[PDB]
This record gives sequence, structure tokens and C-alpha cells, in this order.
Amino acid sequence: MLKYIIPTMMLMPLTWLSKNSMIWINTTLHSLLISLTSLLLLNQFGDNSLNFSLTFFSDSLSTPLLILTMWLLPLMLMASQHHLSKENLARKKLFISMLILLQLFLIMTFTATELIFFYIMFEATLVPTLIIITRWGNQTERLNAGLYFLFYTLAGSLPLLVALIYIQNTMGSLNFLILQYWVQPMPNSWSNTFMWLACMMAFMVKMPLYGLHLWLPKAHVEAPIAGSMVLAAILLKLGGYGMMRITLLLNPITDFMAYPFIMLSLWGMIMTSSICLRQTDLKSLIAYSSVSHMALVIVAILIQTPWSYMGATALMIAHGLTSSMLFCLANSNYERVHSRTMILARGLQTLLPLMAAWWLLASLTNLALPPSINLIGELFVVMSTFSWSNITIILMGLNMVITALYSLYMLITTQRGKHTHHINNILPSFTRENALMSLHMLPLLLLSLNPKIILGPLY
Amino acid sequence: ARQWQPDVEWAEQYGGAVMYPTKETAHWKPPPWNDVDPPK
Amino acid sequence: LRWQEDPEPEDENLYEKNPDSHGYDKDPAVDVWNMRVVFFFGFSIVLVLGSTFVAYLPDYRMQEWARREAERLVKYREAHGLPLMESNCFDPSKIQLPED
Amino acid sequence: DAPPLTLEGIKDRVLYVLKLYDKIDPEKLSVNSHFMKDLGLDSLDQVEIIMAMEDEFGFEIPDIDAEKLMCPQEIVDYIADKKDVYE
Amino acid sequence: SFPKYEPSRLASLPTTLDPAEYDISSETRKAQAERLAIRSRLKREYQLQYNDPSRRGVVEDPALIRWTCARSANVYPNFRPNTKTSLLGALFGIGPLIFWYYVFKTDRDRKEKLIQEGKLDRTFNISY
Amino acid sequence: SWDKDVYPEPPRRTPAPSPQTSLPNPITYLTKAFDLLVDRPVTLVREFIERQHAKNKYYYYHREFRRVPDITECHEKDVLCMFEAEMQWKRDYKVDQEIVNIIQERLKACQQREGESHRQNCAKELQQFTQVVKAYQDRYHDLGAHYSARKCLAKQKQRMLAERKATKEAA
Amino acid sequence: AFLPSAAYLTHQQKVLQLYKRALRHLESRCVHRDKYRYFACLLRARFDEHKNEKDMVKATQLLREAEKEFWHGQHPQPYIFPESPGGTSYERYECYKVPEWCLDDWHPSEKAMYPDYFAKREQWKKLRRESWEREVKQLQEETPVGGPRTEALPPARKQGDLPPLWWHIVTRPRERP
Ligand SMILES: CCCCCCCCCCCCCCCCCC(=O)OC[C@H](COP(=O)([O-])OC[C@H](O)COP(=O)([O-])OC[C@H](COC(=O)CCCCCCCCCCCCCCCCC)OC(=O)CCCCCCCCCCCCCCCCC)OC(=O)CCCCCCCCCCCCCCCCC
Ligand SMILES: CCCCCCCCCCCCCCCCCC(=O)OC[C@H](COP(=O)([O-])OCC[N+](C)(C)C)OC(=O)CCCCCCCCCCCCCCCCC
Ligand SMILES: CCCCCCCCCCCCCCCCCC(=O)OC[C@H](COP(=O)([O-])OCC[N+](C)(C)C)OC(=O)CCCCCCCCCCCCCCCCC
Repeated sequence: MLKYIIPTMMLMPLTWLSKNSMIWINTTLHSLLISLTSLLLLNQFGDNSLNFSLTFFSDSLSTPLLILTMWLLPLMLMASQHHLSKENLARKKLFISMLILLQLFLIMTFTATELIFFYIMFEATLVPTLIIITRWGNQTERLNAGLYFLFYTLAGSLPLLVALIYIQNTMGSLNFLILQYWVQPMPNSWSNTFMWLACMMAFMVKMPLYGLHLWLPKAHVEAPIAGSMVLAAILLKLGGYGMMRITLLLNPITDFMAYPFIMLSLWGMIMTSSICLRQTDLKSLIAYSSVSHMALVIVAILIQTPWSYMGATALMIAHGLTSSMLFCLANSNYERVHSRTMILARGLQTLLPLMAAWWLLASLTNLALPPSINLIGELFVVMSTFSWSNITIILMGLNMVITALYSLYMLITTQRGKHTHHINNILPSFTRENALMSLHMLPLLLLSLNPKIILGPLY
Repeated sequence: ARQWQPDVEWAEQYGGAVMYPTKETAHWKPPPWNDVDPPK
Repeated sequence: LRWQEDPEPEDENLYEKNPDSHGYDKDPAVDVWNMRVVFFFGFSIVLVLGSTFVAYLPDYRMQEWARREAERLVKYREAHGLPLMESNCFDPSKIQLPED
Repeated sequence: DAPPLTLEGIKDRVLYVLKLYDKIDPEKLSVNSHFMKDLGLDSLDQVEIIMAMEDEFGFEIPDIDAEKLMCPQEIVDYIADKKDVYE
Repeated sequence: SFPKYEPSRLASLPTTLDPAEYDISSETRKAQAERLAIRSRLKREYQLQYNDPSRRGVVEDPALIRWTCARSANVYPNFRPNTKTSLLGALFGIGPLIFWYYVFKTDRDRKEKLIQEGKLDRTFNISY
Repeated sequence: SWDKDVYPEPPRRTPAPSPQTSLPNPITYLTKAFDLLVDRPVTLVREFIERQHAKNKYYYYHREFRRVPDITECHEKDVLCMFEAEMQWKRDYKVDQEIVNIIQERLKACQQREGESHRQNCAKELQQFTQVVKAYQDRYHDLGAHYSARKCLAKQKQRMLAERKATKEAA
Repeated sequence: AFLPSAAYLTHQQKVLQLYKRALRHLESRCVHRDKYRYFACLLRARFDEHKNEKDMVKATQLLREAEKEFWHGQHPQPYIFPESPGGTSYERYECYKVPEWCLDDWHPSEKAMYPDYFAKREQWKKLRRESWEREVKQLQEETPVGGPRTEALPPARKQGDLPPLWWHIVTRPRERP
């Protein structure tokens, strides 16, 4: 994995030795080359993971997250170069450096063979993200957004450090390859109960769990667009990746300890989706939709059946692409009306027809339209939770009603109806913006032709 | 439409002798700038 | 007049000083070359050659092999009277049970 | 479908309806004939005239606009302004 | 004589059936005149900006910004924990969680007892 | 082509055309037109492509995995042997999955090719399907998403304890 | 209670609006034109029975029980004109009513496709921006203290001035673009 870490590192001289006008072009070009190179991680086998070294490996779980991670960086650089056009050159290079450093931490968060190196990169992803949100955010509440984002995360993860060092001292190694073969059954005790909670609550925070989700609608709406894209697309999926690694060790206690965290998810995806029926802010609606979609991934990991893991990893990749596109579309309106209010600018299919087609496709992939990988992940989670308990289909099916009822409402409020009369700075769609929407949607649609590369280690 | 940066109302929250003024910590004026007091 | 301040600037339009703008930069040559870079290394290189790469993956996670091997093994045990699958994954002779 | 209206056509149809009304004599009617002062009608008759205009041209005049149309020329100008005639 | 119209929460009383409409008193007419004056003043303040050729952008509506700040940014500072909000927050927050907990727990205890007794038809179930 | 024994088909018995009416049916003329207009140019193009295949003939092989020791003869917490046992078990798991898929293809193809008398004429495929699904369920079901050869051996030992207890209590 | 120019509906306006609602709901009740014309003359006779009632309290009482009569005798599906609100063709064409400022966002290649139209548009925009300050100083010298009382705009009082706040009334979209 050292053929991906060193090009990402070499993007630091590439953004700091460039001309004052070429720093977006060079970083976009070479990060697109790194994203093209990311497809060599598809050397996956039906029995063995792709094990590079003592430090780095990549199974079929980490590989789609890595391809999505290395693909998201040129897209964040395309989204972020408009609102940072008046920016100082040094601060512009600092923003590009924080995105590069965040990519560098993510691509060896997902490949960390050993779990405390996973912890160090997993908690190292805070600091560039914190700096991006609290420095290049727009409003007053970006500082409170950074405080909530930092102190839910570290409150969840500082027990995780102690739990991982306990596993290091007890088992002898936090190598995930050794812990596949030295895993012992975790019995029923209070020590093992708080062992389970210390292993899980960090990822429950970063997914987010319902009830712990309160950092997210502050951290998504107060971030800039590259921050919103990286929290939606990747930084929620650190929790899912970490759960799918750490629930190996947490058996058979999970089979009676996951009950409060499934209910909180199965009712919470009803609540947050319901919140999306009444959100006046468009970016907050996309944030609460992200909570609603990651609650299904929480249920699918906690029931730990194979169909559930396959649906959860397909749902993570699909939701990453879809929610990143939704934040980019909301940014496309915010760069024209300079307010995130969803009822402000209406009727925008008369004014931006092709951008309304991109809104339509992103709204259809939000509501899980088949055969998209959104519906593949949604459907497989619903199948495995029907296997879990037959009554859950109620809480599933009702959610699939409400997920439609805000996916099209967002389509009808922003793009349909009579347009706002007193708004006249509605420019035609830039080629940068349509390129950004197409680079989100066209991989999301091509992955319907071959979904087997985004279905985890147990396809 | 531009980026919010703090004003005088935000920045004067950090100018007191303490950060969270209570009833006891209310008469505390901030210390002098060169830390040199009048000889009284 | 509290906290002396630059007035907030007007929203600048990239189409006014450049009606052929692609939205990348206020310099039109930089704008057109950033458009060409994004479209060539985004669509002509990652999407097209990436879809061609994923379409021709060398038997991704051995799922073709596992069919073909199965087409051997069924053909081995249809002909020899054996059942197509045993309920035991391992040989019951090589397992010591705890006595009771 | 829907042939375009002209000012002369709207004026001829408005006067054509008002000549088919048994309280307005057709020999006295003009485009500037006020209904209450120059024709001696009632406000109920004016409501019925605006309803005949609505049945004639197939669209509703709201009451706040209907109670201000007191001659055939005001009716023709209202239907002109709404149907956007003489493009 | 006639069945009196009973207005409801989602079927309001008409304007033409309200007895407070047919009062022509000057103290209720001054209120209507003052409301019309406020509406005319806000209308003029709007369309002196809406018809400006120099303006190219969004006419800022302080009522819309004020509405969004009331709906989002001014909910917790106007909260007081009392008997009403506590008996609503517990009955709506942990209530359905306890309900679905006992529902899914009873269902899975029933299904687990049927499976480990062999009394559940699980013949062709090999996808899970 | 494929192997006719692992994918069995009964011999096709089509009836001879016995036309009673004097009206010529359109289907014979459309079959002649499909043979003259479609089947012959596609056949010529495929013969050209087949000659171009025959000008350079090369081969691919079926990968043979030799049988390493399984998990029962691996020492506890000895990763160099139980790694090989686990990889062997995962490959055999994929193969057993595809055996179940082959028998499902047999069952569905029998149901379609028999049509309306499929409930009588597909009892053998239904019996083979029931056998292989019972074997797959006793072998790999309820293991979980972190399935391993240790989990499968523990399930087998639990089932064999149940079998031995049922043998003891009924003797 | 709600009008753009006045702050209230008069008694005469309430009686006339009840008369028109009663005739339209009667035409919705009784479909054929001869039978409608019979019952419409009967309804006109019922309104002309109490036309010269000088007592305003008695006339308001008659209006109130006539509203009760109407509300009992209305139609569940009244006839609505198609472009009238509630009709089937109402606000149908609003997705084709593109505002005129979008013509400022066109490319010069697609502005050159209509040379005379944009050359004639620029004199409308010149007329607007050379009349704007005159009509603003017309409004601010005519509006009394405390802002305007009513929503009525004054006309142009001079020769050469345009009426104040005229652009989005004149340059509004057509009904059928
Ligand atoms: C590996 C090679 C693969 C090759 C094949 C490609 C495979 C899929 C790739 C993506 C395909 C869709 C892309 C086009 C849509 C986005 C752009 C757009 O706005 O188009 C309008 C525009 C035409 O409009 P216009 O008149 O010019 O102006 C636009 C209007 O102003 C405004 O626009 P509008 O209002 O007129 O249009 C809105 C309308 C809205 O219509 C709809 O939304 C209705 C259609 C969707 C719902 C119903 C169908 C559901 C699915 C059933 C069909 C699939 C399965 C069928 C198979 C059998 C059954 C299983 O959109 C469409 O009709 C788009 C048609 C395609 C829709 C696909 C489904 C998207 C819905 C959301 C997800 C659904 C599940 C996933 C499906 C995945 C399929 C693979 O299209 C273009 O200009 C096309 C440009 C080139 C597109 C290239 C696409 C492929 C790129 C991949 C590059 C790398 C690989 C190389 C292959 C290249 C192939 C050429
Ligand atoms: C996000 C907000 C909520 C955060 C919740 C975080 C998880 C909740 C539980 C965390 C417990 C603390 C870490 C436990 C690590 C367990 C390691 C282990 O093996 O322990 C076995 C050991 C048992 O000891 P032992 O295993 O060494 O003993 C030898 C073995 N026997 C038992 C046979 C003798 O457990 C403990 O010593 C104590 C475990 C419980 C700890 C209680 C104190 C912490 C209480 C909860 C704090 C939660 C966060 C607070 C912050 C909130 C926000 C400000
Ligand atoms: C991956 C995780 C991160 C996500 C983001 C990724 C970003 C980086 C992007 C990298 C490049 C893209 C990666 C994904 C590539 C997916 C494509 C791919 O590989 O496909 C393989 C699949 C492979 O199919 P296959 O697997 O069956 O083929 C067998 C394999 N070979 C080829 C070796 C024999 O490609 C196809 O299926 C192509 C089929 C032909 C082309 C499409 C035909 C259908 C078009 C429409 C027909 C009419 C339908 C109805 C239409 C009605 C109107 C809508």
C-alpha cells in the first residue's frame, strides 16, 4: 500500500511547488491519476485478503472504501475551487494540504492491518477535518460544530484506546490477521459488557448512532463543501469499517448486547427520516438523511449475518456517492442564492434544466431506485433483518415510504413549482458543476453493471 | 455571503479576568498590560 | 461606527468578463485547460479505462473458478453414487467428542 | 387550436353579448356607455354582465376586478390585458 | 332551521360564516386599516427593491431568515425543563424504544425457542 | 458447450408438423426468412471469427488446489497450519455454494421444461435439491458473518453431540 | 377583511359576491341553460325582494342568513373555470413562464441568433434605467409620513415619465408562452 501513500504524500510538494494559478489543475490531475491507480486493489481472492506487508493489507471491505476515498479527492478539489477563488494563495495551498493529508490518513486507516494503527489513523482524521470545518466554514456556528464533532468523537474513542490496549495485552497482538485465528469467545460478564461498549461506542458515534447523532447536522452544514463531501462520503464509514473489524472479537456477547443499539437504529431511522420531512435547511435535510441511511448499516453490522454485511458495505459505498452528490447540488444552489434555505429558491427546473436532471437522478438514488447499488444495499439489509425478526419489515417498509417522501419533496421544493420572482442571479450551470455531478453519478450508475466489487469480504 | 470572522461582540468574551463570570468572579478586573501596578 | 471594516463585496459573475467560461478560473486559458484536464483525466482515463479494467478483472474472488470446480465435483459424485454434499463438513472419524 | 384574440374581436363580442341583453337597448349602446349612469342598470345587473363576459370568453374575472368594470371599454381592456392581445 | 356548520382543526370555519366578520365597528375597522397600512408599507419596501435595475441578486427577506432562525437556532435557548416537556420527552423518546425492544425481544425469544426445539419450518432457509 | 451429465436434459421429442388447414401459416415463411436473412450471415461472420481463433490457439487451465490439512489436525493457535486450513475451508465453502447453485439451476430448468406437468415430472430434481439444501444447512448455516472453520467445526461438534445423545436416549 | 386597495369589504360588496357565488353554485347545481336561466331569474327575484332595505342591521341579518342558505345549498364540486384557481388548467403554464432576465444570461452566439430582438431589448432596458430614478423620486415625494397607506400605485403625472414600479407588470410573461 506504499504505492498509494507515497503519491498522496508527493501531492504535498505538488501543491506547494506549483504556480499560483496551476494549483487546482495539478492536484486535480495527479489525484485523478492516483484514483486511476486505486483500481489495482481489486486483486481480491475468494479465500485470502490482499496482504501487502506487516503493516498494510486490503480485503474486499477496505478496497471499495479506498477506491471511493481516492476518487473523492479530485471531486472535493473541483467543488472547493469556486468559493476559494478570492482566497490567499497560502491559505489555498493550506486547504489543499488539509484535503491531501486527510486522504493520506484515510487510505492507511482502511488498510491498517493492526488495530492500534487503525486507531491512530482513525483519530488522526479529526485534525485536518477539524481545521477544514472550523477554518474554511462559512457561518458563526462552525466553531461549535468543530467542538461537537471533536468531543463526541474523542468521548467515544478514548475508551476504544483502552479496550484495544487490553486486547493487545491479553491476546498478544492487535493484528487483524492473527485475531482471525486467535479469537476467543467473549463470555457474559460485566467486564465483557463494558469491553463491548468500549469497542463499539466510538464507531457508534462516528456512524452516527441515533441519540449520538447530534454532532452531524452541525458538522455537515457548517463545513465547506469539501468537508461536507468527506464527512458524508468517507468519514461516516470509518465507523462501519471499524465495527466490521471489531465485531470479530465481540462474540457471542453481541447476540445479546446489540439489542439496545438496534432499537435506537430501527426507530432512529424512522425519526431522522421524519426530520427530513420538515427541514427548512437543505444541507440539514441531507445531513439527517445521512443519519437515516447509516442507521441501516448499524443494524446490518449488529445482526452480523453475511447478507447484512454485503448490504451494509454496498449501502456505505452507494450512500457515499449519493450523499456527496446531494451536498454538491445543495452547494450549487448556495453559490447562487447565498442561503441554504430550501424554500428560498424554487422552480429551478425552468432555470437550470440539466442541473434539475442531476437533482432528479440524485433524488432517485436517494430513494433507492433499482437496480442502483443504493437499492442493492437497502434491499439486502432489509432481507437480513427480515431474517432477524419478521416484524422489522414494518420499520423497514415505513422508512422506505418516508425516504421517498423527502427525496422527492426536496426535488419538488427546490426544482419544481413557480420560481422565485425576486431572485435573478441564477446563473446557468458551469461546466465545473455539471462535471462534478457527472463524476458523482456516472460511477454510481456504472456500479449497477458490476456490483460484486462493492459487496465486501464475503461475496 | 462571505466568511464569518469574529467581531467585537464575540472577541470581548475573552477579555475578562476569567472566562465564565460568576457572582464571586465579578469584581475581578483584568490585570495590567505590562503587569506593573500603581505604587498606592 | 463599530469595528472599521471593508464592505462586503458583490457576487462576481464569471460569465460577464468571460462568456465562454467553464467555471474553473477567471483566467480563460487556465479555465479551458482546467476543463480539458478534468474531462480527460476524469472521463477518458478513469471512467472509460476504469470500466474496461473492472469489466475484465481476472476472475474476481474466484467466483467463476468456484462454479467450474463445482461442475467437476458434482460430475465426480453423480457418477460414483455419492451424495452431492455431506451434512458433515469434516470427517466424523477424525473428531474426538467430549464424553458423556 | 385557440385562435388569437384581437381588440376589435373582443370589442365586437362584448358588444354582441350586451346587445343580447333585455335591459340594455342596442340602439343606445356604445363602448363608453357606463352601465349605471349612462344605461340605468343595477349593481346586480353589472354582476350578471360580468358573468356573461366570463361565460363568453371562458375565464373568470375576480370580484375585486369585476366591480370596477363599469363600461364595455373597461371590460375589453381587462380581457385584453389578461389574454395579452396585440403582441 | 339548518344544520349549523361545526368547524374543526382541519376543516376551518369559512370567512362568510364567521359572526366576527359582520361587525362594522370603527374599533375593528381601525385594526383592519392598520393591518392594510403595514401590508402596504412592506409591499412598497419589497417592490422598491424588486424593481431596481441596479439590483442583481436575492431580495433578502427578514421574515424568512427570522423563520429559519426560530425553527432551528432558537429552540434550545427557549427551553425550560418542566413537567410538560419531561412527560413528553420520556413518552416520545424512550417510550417507543422500550416498546420496540419488548416487541423484537419477545419475537426473537419465540423464534429462538421454536428453532432450538426444531418446531420451526426452516427447510430451504440457507440464505441469512 | 458444457457437460451433459452435470447439467442433464431429457431428450427433446418434438412432434412432426401435421397441418390440417389449407391456409399457409406465417411461421414457416418467417423461419425460412430468418434462416436466409439472419442465420446465414451470422454463421458466416462466426466462421470468419472462428478461423481467426484457429490461426492462434492458446490455452487456459483449471487451477488445482491440493488438499492441505484441515482444521481438525491443526494445533490450537498455530496460525501457519490453521491459516491453510481456513483457506481450504473457504474454497470448499465457495464450491459447496456453487453446487447448491447448480442444483437450483437443474430444478428451475426442470420446472420450465416440463411446463404444466412439472409437479409430477420433477420429483427427482426436487429430491436432489432437498438433499443438497439439507446438507448445506447442516454444514454452513447459522455461522454468522465472521464464519470460519472453527465456527463450522464447533457447529459440527454440537450437532454430533446432539446425534450421539439422540442415539443414546433411543436405545 | 382582505383587499389590496381597501381594508375591508363593504356590505354592498358582500351582497354582490354572495349573488355571484350563488349564481355560479346554482349553475353547478342545475346544469342545463334553460333550467339555470329559470332558477337564476328566481334567484334574482329573491335578491330584488329585499333590495331597498334601508335598515343596515336588518340588511346585515338578511345577508347573514342568506350566507347560511348558500352554505346549506352549495355544490360539492362547483364549476371552476380551467385557469381559475382550483381548475384543471390552473397554473399549468408556469413551468414555461421564464423571466426576462434569463435573456441577460445568454451566450453571445445565441444572442446573435436574434439580432433585432436584443437590439430592441436594450432600448427597453435603457428606458427602464433612465426612468427608475424619476419614478423613485415620484414615489418618495407623494408617499405620506409613515409609509404608504394603501397598495395603490400612483400613475405618471408628467409628460415623459413612466408609471412607478412598472417593469415587472409590463415585462411579465405571457399566459401561453
Ligand atoms: C461499461 C459501459 C457502459 C455503457 C452503458 C451505460 C451504463 C449506465 C451509465 C449511466 C447512464 C445514464 C447517464 C445519462 C444520465 C445523466 C446525464 C443526463 O442528464 O442525460 C440527459 C442527456 C440528454 O438530454 P438533453 O435533451 O440533451 O438535455 C438534458 C435535459 O435538459 C434534462 O434531462 P432530462 O430531463 O431530459 O433527462 C432526465 C431523465 C430522467 O429519466 C429517468 O430518471 C427515468 C429512467 C430511470 C428510472 C426508470 C428505469 C429504472 C432502471 C431500468 C433500466 C435499467 C435496467 C434495464 C435492463 C433490463 C432489466 C433489468 O434522464 C434519463 O432519461 C437518463 C437515462 C438513463 C437513466 C439511468 C437510470 C438513472 C436513474 C437513477 C438510478 C436508477 C437505478 C440505476 C440504473 C443503472 C443502469 C445501468 O443525456 C446525455 O446528454 C448523455 C450524455 C452521455 C452519457 C454517458 C453515460 C455513460 C458514461 C460512462 C462513461 C464511462 C464508461 C463508458 C461508457 C459510455 C457509454 C456512452
Ligand atoms: C459517547 C458517549 C458515551 C461513551 C461510552 C463509552 C463506552 C462505555 C463504557 C466504557 C468503559 C470504560 C472502558 C472500558 C474498557 C474495558 C476493558 C476491559 O477489558 O475491562 C475489563 C475490566 C475488568 O478487570 P480485569 O479484566 O483487568 O480483571 C482481571 C479479570 N477478572 C475480572 C477475572 C478478575 O473492567 C474494568 O476494570 C472496568 C470496566 C468498566 C469501567 C467503568 C468506568 C468507566 C465508566 C464509563 C465511561 C464511559 C465514557 C465516559 C465519558 C462520557 C462523555 C464525557
Ligand atoms: C468502487 C468503489 C468506489 C466507488 C466510486 C468509484 C470511482 C472510480 C471509478 C472507476 C471506474 C468505474 C468503476 C466501475 C465500473 C463499472 C462498469 C463495469 O466494469 O462493468 C462490468 C460489466 C461486466 O459484465 P460481466 O461481468 O457480465 O461480463 C463478463 C466479464 N467479461 C467481460 C470478462 C466476459 O460490464 C458490462 O456489463 C457491460 C455490458 C455492455 C455495456 C452496457 C450495456 C447496457 C446499456 C443499456 C442497454 C439497455 C438497457 C435499458 C436502458 C433504458 C434506458 C435507461
